[PDB]
Amino acid sequence: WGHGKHNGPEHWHKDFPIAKGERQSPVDIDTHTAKYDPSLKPLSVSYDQATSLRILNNGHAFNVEFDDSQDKAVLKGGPLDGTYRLIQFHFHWGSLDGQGSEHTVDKKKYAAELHLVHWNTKYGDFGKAVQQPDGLAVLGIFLKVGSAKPGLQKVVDVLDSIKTKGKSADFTNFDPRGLLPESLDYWTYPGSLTTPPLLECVTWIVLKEPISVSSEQVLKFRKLNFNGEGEPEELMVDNWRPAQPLKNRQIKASFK
Ligand SMILES: [Zn+2]
Repeated sequence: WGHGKHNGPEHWHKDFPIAKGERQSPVDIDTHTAKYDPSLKPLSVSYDQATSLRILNNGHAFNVEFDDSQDKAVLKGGPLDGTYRLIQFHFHWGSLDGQGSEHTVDKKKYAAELHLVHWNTKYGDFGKAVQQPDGLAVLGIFLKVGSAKPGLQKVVDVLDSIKTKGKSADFTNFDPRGLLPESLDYWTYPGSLTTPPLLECVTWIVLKEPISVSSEQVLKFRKLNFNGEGEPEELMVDNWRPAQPLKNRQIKASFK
């Protein structure tokens, strides 16, 4: 599977039947229908001990991996029960600035969408957590083109060394706090991973406030390849999945 014309999101239902499940993601967020739920606690992000380790091109995106052998970079509160550890973050972007994000707000598409993935510690490891309705907590942040994001530059500068699928590079001492927006107001709903196996084990937390990156910054995301060092060059762009039916789910907002 992939995002191409012949193995794209439209073909996934064949290998992964859950593609047509009840709590698939992403979805379009209707700001006027989402309900304000006063009982939501504020989000608690603790990334001061976060230990980044590696960045790799897995042929679908590039992941920054963190040491999740301990409670050093966690997410808590909000609609979450328990502690979730940060294991990795990656992005989804388009071939053009008018698209790229997975989630949409009132049908508006952003240039890209950042995903910070955490798993519920009560389940021992990531592998067991993705098998639970409440095993993962993904923090979604939209990116719009404008002013450059200083804290993201360390990432774009190394993209040259993991151009092709399979490549990885040491990536230590990266502070994920630099990617967060000023505010933490969010929308939340139960969903799934946006790429196969597409398991419905995620509690989505989408931040209302997007962050700004420069045209030159997102531009370097597009110079990556889906192919391995051998195959013909296939630029890595539009690796996002289209909105899925909300079905019988409700989107909660932590603000009004
Ligand atoms: Zn993602």
